[PDB]
Amino acid sequence: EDTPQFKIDIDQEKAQALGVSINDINTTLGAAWGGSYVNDFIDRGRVK
Amino acid sequence: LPAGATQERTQKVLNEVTHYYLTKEKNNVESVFAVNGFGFAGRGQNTGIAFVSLKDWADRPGEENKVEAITMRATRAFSQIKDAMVFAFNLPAIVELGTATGFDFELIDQAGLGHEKLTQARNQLLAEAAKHPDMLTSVRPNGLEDTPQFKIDIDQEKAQALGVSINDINTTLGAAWGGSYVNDFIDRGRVKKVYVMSEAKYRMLPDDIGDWYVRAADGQMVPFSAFSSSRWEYGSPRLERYNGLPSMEILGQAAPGKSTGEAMELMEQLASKLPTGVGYDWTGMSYQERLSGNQAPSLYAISLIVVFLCLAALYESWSIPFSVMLVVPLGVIGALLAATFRGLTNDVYFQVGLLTTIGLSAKNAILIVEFAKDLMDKEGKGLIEATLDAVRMRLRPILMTSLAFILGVMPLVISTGAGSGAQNAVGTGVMGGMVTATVLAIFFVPVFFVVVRRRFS
Amino acid sequence: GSDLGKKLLEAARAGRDDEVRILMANGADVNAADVVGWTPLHLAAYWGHLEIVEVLLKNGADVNAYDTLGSTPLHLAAHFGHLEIVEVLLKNGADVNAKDDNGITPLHLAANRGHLEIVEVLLKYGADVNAQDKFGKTAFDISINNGNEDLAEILQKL
Amino acid sequence: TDADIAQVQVQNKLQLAMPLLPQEVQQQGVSVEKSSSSFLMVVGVINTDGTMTQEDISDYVAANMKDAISRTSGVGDVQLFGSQYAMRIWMNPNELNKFQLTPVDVITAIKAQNAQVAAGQLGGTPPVKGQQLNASIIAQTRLTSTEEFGKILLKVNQDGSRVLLRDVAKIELGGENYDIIAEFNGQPASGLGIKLATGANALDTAAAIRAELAKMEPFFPSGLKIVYPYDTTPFVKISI
Amino acid sequence: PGADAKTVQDTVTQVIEQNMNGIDNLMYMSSNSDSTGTVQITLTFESGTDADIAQVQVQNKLQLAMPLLPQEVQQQGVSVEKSSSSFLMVVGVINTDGTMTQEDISDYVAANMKDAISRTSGVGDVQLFGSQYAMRIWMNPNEL
Amino acid sequence: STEEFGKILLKVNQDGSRVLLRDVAKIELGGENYDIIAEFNGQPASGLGIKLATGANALDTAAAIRAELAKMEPFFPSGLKIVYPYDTTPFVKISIHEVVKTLVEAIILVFLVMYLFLQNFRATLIPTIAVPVVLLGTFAVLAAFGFSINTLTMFGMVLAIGLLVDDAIVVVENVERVMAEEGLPPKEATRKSMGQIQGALVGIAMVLSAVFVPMAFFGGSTGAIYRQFSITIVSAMALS
Amino acid sequence: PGADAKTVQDTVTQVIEQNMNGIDNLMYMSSNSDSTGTVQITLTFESG
Ligand SMILES: CCCCCCCCCCCCCCCCCCCC(=O)O[C@H](COC(=O)CCCCCCCCCCCCCC)COP(=O)(O)OCCN
Ligand SMILES: CC(=O)O[C@H]1C[C@@]2(C)[C@@H](C[C@@H](O)[C@H]3[C@@]4(C)CC[C@@H](O)[C@@H](C)[C@@H]4CC[C@@]32C)/C1=C(\CCC=C(C)C)C(=O)O
Ligand SMILES: CCCCCCCCCCCCO[C@@H]1O[C@H](CO)[C@@H](O[C@H]2O[C@H](CO)[C@@H](O)[C@H](O)[C@H]2O)[C@H](O)[C@H]1O
Ligand SMILES: CCCCCCCCCCCCO[C@@H]1O[C@H](CO)[C@@H](O[C@H]2O[C@H](CO)[C@@H](O)[C@H](O)[C@H]2O)[C@H](O)[C@H]1O
Ligand SMILES: CCCCCCCCCCCC
Ligand SMILES: CCCCCCCCCC
Repeated sequence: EDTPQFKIDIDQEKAQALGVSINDINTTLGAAWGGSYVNDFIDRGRVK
Repeated sequence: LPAGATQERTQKVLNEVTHYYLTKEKNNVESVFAVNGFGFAGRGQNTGIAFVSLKDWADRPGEENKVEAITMRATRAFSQIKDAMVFAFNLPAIVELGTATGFDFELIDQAGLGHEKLTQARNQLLAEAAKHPDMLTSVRPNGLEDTPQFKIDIDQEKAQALGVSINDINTTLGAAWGGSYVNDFIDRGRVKKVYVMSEAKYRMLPDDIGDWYVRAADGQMVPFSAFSSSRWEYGSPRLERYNGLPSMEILGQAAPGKSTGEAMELMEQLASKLPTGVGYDWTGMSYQERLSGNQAPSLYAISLIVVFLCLAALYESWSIPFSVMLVVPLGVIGALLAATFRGLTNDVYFQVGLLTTIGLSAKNAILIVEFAKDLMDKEGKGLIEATLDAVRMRLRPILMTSLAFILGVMPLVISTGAGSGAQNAVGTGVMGGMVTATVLAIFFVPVFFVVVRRRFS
Repeated sequence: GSDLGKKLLEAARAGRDDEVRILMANGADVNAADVVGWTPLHLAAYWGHLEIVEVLLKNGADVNAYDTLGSTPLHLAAHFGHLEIVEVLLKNGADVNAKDDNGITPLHLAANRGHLEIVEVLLKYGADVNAQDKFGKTAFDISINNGNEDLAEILQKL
Repeated sequence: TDADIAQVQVQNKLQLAMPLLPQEVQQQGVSVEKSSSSFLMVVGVINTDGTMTQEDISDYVAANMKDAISRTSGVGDVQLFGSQYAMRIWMNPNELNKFQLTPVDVITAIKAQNAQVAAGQLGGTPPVKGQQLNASIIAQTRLTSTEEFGKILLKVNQDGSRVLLRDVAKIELGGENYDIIAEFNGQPASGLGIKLATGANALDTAAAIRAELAKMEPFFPSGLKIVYPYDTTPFVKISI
Repeated sequence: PGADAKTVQDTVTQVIEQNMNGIDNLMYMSSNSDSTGTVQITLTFESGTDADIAQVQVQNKLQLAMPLLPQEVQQQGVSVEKSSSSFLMVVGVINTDGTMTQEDISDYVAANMKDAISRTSGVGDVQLFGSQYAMRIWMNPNEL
Repeated sequence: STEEFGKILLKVNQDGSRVLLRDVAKIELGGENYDIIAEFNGQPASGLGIKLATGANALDTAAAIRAELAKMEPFFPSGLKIVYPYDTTPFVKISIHEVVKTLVEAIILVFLVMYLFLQNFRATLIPTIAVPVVLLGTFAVLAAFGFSINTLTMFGMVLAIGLLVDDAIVVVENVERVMAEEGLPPKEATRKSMGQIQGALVGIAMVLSAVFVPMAFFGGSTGAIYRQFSITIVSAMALS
Repeated sequence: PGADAKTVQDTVTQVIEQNMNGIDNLMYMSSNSDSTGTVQITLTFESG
């Protein structure tokens, strides 16, 4: 069934006024609250 | 050549190797295809191969001008060489199949130990194998040892202080020293690659690092010396893996007199006392034996049963078959004599030769026994009477086939030309096997038949 | 580059103590060097072979031999955590404050990989704690940047 | 239907869609599988001496066991009941805003300072004449530890102080996800849910799985043990 | 290009190896990662396995791993081939009057010979020993 | 072209002068890689490594490759020459010829031996007909099983030739004997003679099948070689 | 996209075609490269 969800509207004009990129906004929101797979590293010989 | 050696150094040895074959083997060698930069154990600047092509078999008469002889002379001649392992060797009959002698072992990192501890475990295993020359010979790694390498550290703080980006640093380093495939272009209607790289003279030595500059945010050019530090360390030029885990392949063979199965059983024992988290497995030729080892007896166990059952149905007797079946060694002995006399091996041509020699001798025995039995069963004759009448009737056809078939394979025995190795292996095991199978069966088959019929009244 | 010099380099690396012994008897060059400038002592110090380090120093090996970038056997032993070799090299007159071409000392290297025992030994033989590399970095600066608690306590003796 | 051909034809078409998909979806790895919907077996893994947590066990299974089971013939799909470790950078927004930094700055620095650079060679081809030295250049390599990720330099302040990554984030080894958590008879566990590849023999695949697990058992840590909480194959063998 | 053995192993070889799943009739897999920037993963299959099916299954699992490999490796391309190492013959091509380098000969063979040999009756595969031309920009750091 | 790449604009200076790519770099058509140096008797070289197509005739292909290389001769630049350092076709041409010689010589030897003992041209023809019929027939069965003419299958027939020769000789001889000893005419003699051996010959086929057929069921690379001889010998012997 | 017939032929069609060698039961190969960037390469096989 449907469930409550938190709808958020980025104001494009206000963002352009302050000089804030929409890519920086969406990366910030997405990386912080959703997670972001940046790149790989090596843990005890295995790529992870 | 040794580790760290350059392309030029290798070329000098290949020129010397080529110079030998065109001077010292002038009458045999047609050409020498020198390939600097490639070896089967691991490609690199310090390795190469020279493919020697010979003149026609007609222009190289006698054993002295064959590959066997030329190989030995070349290998002996190239034992002199200034620090370089140089040796000639013939190709195997099936290059597709590989060399295929001895075993193929895999030493495996099973618990994230790392390259260095796997090297130590490998050295521990090799040193232990060396203490059993009676069972194992030429136990060696099929891979490269660690070599000196130039570790350069980009200082992140100093790069950020001067306003130099890391992408500009790492691109400047990689593009110049390593090369960089930028994009394609079209040369005369064909798409081809565009590479940027440093001209040879500015990417040779550690002092050349400081001659490369990178532009900072403020506009000033900064040299690599300003934001880097370097040092020598050791690392691998060839990392191996097996079934997803770090590995080191170990080749070797069973010692003279020993089977590969014994040598394998020892390597497993010596492996079981290696450090914690170091496992092993068998690959290639050894994997196929380890899985399909018990087939050879198990198949011919059924063969022997079916043969018996067929002869039982033919003769209508559970006992009489034995008189035929006892013929098998009579051919085999002469094959083994003819092979061992000439210094040939127990190879597939010889082995298929045994089966044809056995089958024809078995066929002869079947007809001798058949004739004898019918004389007993229909004409009411005695055992010895029927046996003597049977072998009398069958003497001529046995002698005719043998005369023809021994003379038919006679050229394959004496042959020394092209493809003579296979012809020899076919011919000798058939000739020698036929000589004993003919001579012995005519006297021994009546013995087998008479002894069997007396034993089972 | 003599015949036995190359065999001593390879033997000192591999840790074959018995082959080094024989090569010492036959007069193999203890100061023989790679293309990169590494003596048998460098190689023994790197790969951690203790007996050979001692054998080479008995046979007049240069304890302060330097490679093409300024690194000594003490640099190598201190960096790779070989405490026994560090003590032996220092005992046989190794320059505890030796600097490579980067200004990096054995203390900096020992500090950077958290080899606590070695850092104390180097200090005991007179390691300059305030020695700076080309980037102005002390061993103390390395310990706080790496976040090594115990090491920072030892080196905070200015 | 030949399932090998079904997979080929489906994947031929998926490949046309792949470039149109988001970069993040491509990087998670899209997979095409030909398996039964139901589980053939569950291979459980516990620690009988309580020495490893649910998270430690799952990582061990993912890093030392799963791949070899996945490569075994007849194994259509392998579900890890748990997650492999990843380097988790847990960001702090208060500390991020304190140094005028964002998640975009953290991401850029991790790309810049956890990098595996191809640097070429000293004396590389084509060389100058008379070269004696040949050696690989090794520059930055992948980071291997929380300590190394911790000391990633984000920025240097006006007054000369350093903002490291550990100053704006807690750094630890932890699951790629934290969604799957398993238990065996109340105690912490992980495991592998194995599905039979389309048309393969259940009993042969099980035998191959049990053989592949036997190769792993000798190199386990202390206390780690395989358990068999679900297997559809034994009934086939017993009923026959 | 320009990659050491470890860089190749840890950015290419491990990533490909981790994705070699769900492929039928695999006996074993082996790989080498070396300091000339090369990786070779060989996957050996059970006897009687269809080689074309074996190849496409490997090829398909690689394609899905391609987005995980580095830009430079994606650009060069990762070749999946059947390892039927058995040449019918080797045709050498040489220059007697010293006018052409090996690079010049290799390009002539690429452009004026290779394709016609590939289209010849009964020819299964053809390998150029060398490369066709490349535009080389040899940089000077002093001038830069 | 190299000229166009040289004219690439890198920057425009303040004074007006243009920095082109040829100013800061040498530009040339070179190789992609410089690791391999290939030479043929000291001279620079390249070449084509040619493989045979599945189910193709190796001798036809080699002739065809040489024919296409001949068409290219006129258009080569000065100094360019074709050479053949490795070629299996000379070897394969010899291997087949020597086997064909042996099979024909075996048939004349049987003619010489048959005449030496039986002493009439009539009887010595009967194997001379029957053996070729069986040999030709074996190739038809090899074709039906998807086998090729090769070193292994050819020596398979050379090893089989004793079994083929024997079937011919045994049948004819036994008629010549029954005619000599009892004085029956050829037609009645053959009925009696074949009565003595037909049951045996069927038994011999079964027994020989049991000797050779198990050789086909070896596994791996060794078993693939053994299977070549097995099918060839079992087919030849069964037709005989 | 945007490439003429000749550019498409040189960069795509010939590159693909010179790799369509030694395929089993290939009777003939036909192809075309056009002004909309499109390549089509049809390979017809032996009957059966
Ligand atoms: C491992 C997986 C399982 C695989 C299965 C393998 C099966 C293999 C096939 C074996 C079949 C053998 C059957 C023979 C059974 C013996 C029957 C003989 C009966 C007998 O005693 O013969 C008597 C005359 O003696 C005589 O003249 C002597 C004849 C008997 C010779 C005995 C030797 C038998 C040899 C068979 C074993 C060797 C095979 C391999 C080479 C009179 O007969 P009677 O019926 O009146 O007697 C009853 C008296 N009141
Ligand atoms: C008498 C003699 O020398 O054998 C010749 C003669 C030969 C057996 C030939 C191979 C083959 O056509 C043979 C067949 C059975 C081909 C099919 C039919 O049309 C037969 C009517 C024909 C008769 C004999 C012949 C024509 C020979 C060969 C082999 C040629 C192949 C190579 C690779 C050299 C040979 O030269 O050895
Ligand atoms: C008494 C009967 C005994 C049975 C004998 C059985 C014969 C078996 C021999 C092999 C049969 C096939 O042998 C056939 O030989 C001819 C030789 O002209 C080959 O022909 C090929 O090689 C020759 C020689 O290099 C080339 O010049 C020619 O352009 C090419 O087509 C055929 O590709 C092959 O099909
Ligand atoms: C599952 C299938 C495989 C099973 C294995 C079979 C092996 C059998 C080998 C062949 C044996 C042939 O079988 C054998 O035939 C000959 C004739 O040809 C018979 O011999 C008899 O023939 C007829 C029969 O009416 C009589 O008039 C004659 O007096 C007598 O010679 C034998 O009684 C029989 O034993
Ligand atoms: C009834 C007499 C004819 C039986 C046929 C014998 C030939 C069988 C050949 C077996 C080959 C596998
Ligand atoms: C005539 C049948 C000969 C027996 C061949 C053996 C087959 C073994 C298959 C397991």
